[PDB]
Amino acid sequence: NDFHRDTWAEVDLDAIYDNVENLRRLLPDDTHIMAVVKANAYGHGDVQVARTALEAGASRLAVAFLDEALALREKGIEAPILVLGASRPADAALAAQQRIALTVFRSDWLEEASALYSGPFPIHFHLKMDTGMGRLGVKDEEETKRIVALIERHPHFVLEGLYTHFATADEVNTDYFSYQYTRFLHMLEWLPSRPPLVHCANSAASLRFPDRTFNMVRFGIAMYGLAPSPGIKPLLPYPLKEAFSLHSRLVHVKKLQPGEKVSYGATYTAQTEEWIGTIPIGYADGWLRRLQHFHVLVDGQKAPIVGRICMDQCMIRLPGPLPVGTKVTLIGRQGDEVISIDDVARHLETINYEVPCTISYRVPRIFFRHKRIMEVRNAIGR
Amino acid sequence: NDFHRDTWAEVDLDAIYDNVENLRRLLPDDTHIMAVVKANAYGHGDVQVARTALEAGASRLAVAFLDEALALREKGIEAPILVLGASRPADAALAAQQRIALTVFRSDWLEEASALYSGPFPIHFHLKMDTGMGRLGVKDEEETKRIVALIERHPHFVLEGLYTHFATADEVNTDYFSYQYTRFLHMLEWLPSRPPLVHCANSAASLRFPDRTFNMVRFGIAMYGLAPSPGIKPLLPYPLKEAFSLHSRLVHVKKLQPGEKVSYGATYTAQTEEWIGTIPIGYADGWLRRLQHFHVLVDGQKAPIVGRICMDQCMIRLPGPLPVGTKVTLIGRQGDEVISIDDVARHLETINYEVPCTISYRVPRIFFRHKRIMEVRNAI
Ligand SMILES: Cc1ncc(COP(=O)(O)O)c(CNC2CONC2=O)c1O
Ligand SMILES: Cc1ncc(COP(=O)(O)O)c(CNC2CONC2=O)c1O
Repeated sequence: NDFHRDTWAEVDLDAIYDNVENLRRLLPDDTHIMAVVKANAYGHGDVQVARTALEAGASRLAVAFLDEALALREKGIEAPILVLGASRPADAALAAQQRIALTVFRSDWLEEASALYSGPFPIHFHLKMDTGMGRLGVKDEEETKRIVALIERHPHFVLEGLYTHFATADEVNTDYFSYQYTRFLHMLEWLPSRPPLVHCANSAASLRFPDRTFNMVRFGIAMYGLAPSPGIKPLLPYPLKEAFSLHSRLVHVKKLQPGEKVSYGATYTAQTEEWIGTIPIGYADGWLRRLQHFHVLVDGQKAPIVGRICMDQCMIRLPGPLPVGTKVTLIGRQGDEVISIDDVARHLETINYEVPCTISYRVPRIFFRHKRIMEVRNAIGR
Repeated sequence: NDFHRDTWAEVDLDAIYDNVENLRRLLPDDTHIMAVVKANAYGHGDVQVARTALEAGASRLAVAFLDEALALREKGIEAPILVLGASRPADAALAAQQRIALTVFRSDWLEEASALYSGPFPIHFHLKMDTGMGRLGVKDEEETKRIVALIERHPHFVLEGLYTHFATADEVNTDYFSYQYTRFLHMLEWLPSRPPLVHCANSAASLRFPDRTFNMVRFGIAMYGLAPSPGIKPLLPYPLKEAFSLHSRLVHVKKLQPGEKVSYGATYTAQTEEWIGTIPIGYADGWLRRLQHFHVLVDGQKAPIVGRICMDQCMIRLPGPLPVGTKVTLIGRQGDEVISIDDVARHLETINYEVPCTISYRVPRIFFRHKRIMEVRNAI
């Protein structure tokens, strides 16, 4: 595959192998790893991360909605997929044919699905319990038993799992974590029998309490080498290896004289004789406007973004006359200097999760494995 | 195509047609309209919008970089396409074979392209002049002459046009605008012969000063029905129709009791007996975390997003117990109420331009033309 703009993101798949393998070492050999690759593997490339994770020790995959699971099947993944979120009952059939397990949290959904499906393939369900997150999930004993019955009655419906999700697993103070864990324990007793897969843990829960995970963990953010929160970094068992880096190249260089304005709304004004560089990356690439007072790396050095950010390009003050074609690093290392997703996140006033996800389809992903390029994936490619 | 999650964007091509045909009316017969369709047509759909604009009166298209243009060509667009940004000298042969015009602003670029490309297709260049924007463009006299000379001298290189871009055309205060306009008029004299296409205007200068736009207007944001700035709204010649809306549906509804927490970090506490709904849209869909205190529309009413926004889901405080499947409009109209892109931008502390652009590949676009559903585009 190929690309024709000098702006690309690199994803280091060796880092992803290490982060997942270290977890397979840490967890009890009877506890499986469900790798979660929702949102195009948190902006990193769904099938590439999925293949790598399954190599390091993962056995299942998790996604947010049905289209994401089907897209993984089209690209040849044959591992089990759990759709963590909601789906349409009319689609139960397609999920069953493609061997995608579904999350269920309401009986009216199952009432509606028994009526539209009658084999031959089984649909594996994972009942979702709301123990304190307030998002999806059952919250009552009458409703938990109803779902279980409706599932028991249809011959093709199977309860493969049961889970919950924590709202504050990434907080140093485990008070709400404890209420939720204890609540899941009391909620599990409302089921006639324990299904084979009981899971609760995300990355913050499984890296902190490996012994409290039951038999399957749903490992997300830590797979990509990003800490669940800057509150648990010291509490982490093994070092995490960041996989994502973003880069560009200078396409225009010029010296300004004192008094000349730069970019929209002509915000910036040069005060001495300065060299301004232009890079082909802007807000439609996910390098949002709020980053206008941030900096990028050019030739091992920090250089500020100057003026407002444009849709496809932005300007930066250079140390002096640098050549056109000089690599600029937006996220990554250049020498002794480094800009991490947490740094971008801080400036954007968000969590690290939101950063790779916003780097758009427009920006190509180059995959590295065994310190060499494995494939290029340009979404608007030929 | 089709999609399997109840979150979708709707693009109204009729709005997009009217915004273009009205400028086609307001501009001279001589003057072309170049529809700017970069960034997947500002998040509205590249082919769908390109096609609609050409039907409405546009004769040319513009894109940001080479991959966006090759993508239009692969989808059947055979109308002219200018790449407004930069490209590699080594890709001038590809641009040529696919009939894509390129922006030029540096002499060393040409020198390099001249070594690498010998023919047989011609390559049409548009000389960019920097008159005050500081982004791309030639600034000095002898750099202009050197470009003209390197173009004149090569058998397959043609200078089809030249242009500039205004930094403050959306600004009420036209003082930097008139400095740029004057600088341009002056730089045009460093050229022996004035080329066939001279263009300077973005949407704002083309709707504000249609006569002082020469023979080609680049038309962007306003095509999508969005004003260039809040300051320019009551100075525009016709009403713009808004093309983009975003919808979702309730997938869970629950009554929460007081002292009960909602979402990450448990930062929302239920104070009364509240009905809470979950919708399948979140920050990976471009509905950013910062929209946490914002109002969406459910059943004709504003309803707040309560608790933190998740990757793929978020929660809202419902007026009462509504059925699962109820349509929630995040951008758009629900009876009596409207949320515009300008509203979303206000809360995210940005400009409208940024909004449809971040609504991600994950969100299908349903297109309407002639008041009927034309097409569904689902990226994954
Ligand atoms: C049910 C479920 N389990 C596991 C994960 C992944 O856990 P980590 O990526 O923290 O290791 C997610 C991601 N859900 C997200 C991610 O961000 N916001 C959300 O609601 C999820 O929804
Ligand atoms: C050269 C050029 N012409 C026309 C347009 C579109 O004009 P409007 O969208 O204002 O009607 C742009 C968008 N350039 C942008 C947009 O945002 N940041 C940029 O650098 C452009 O770069």
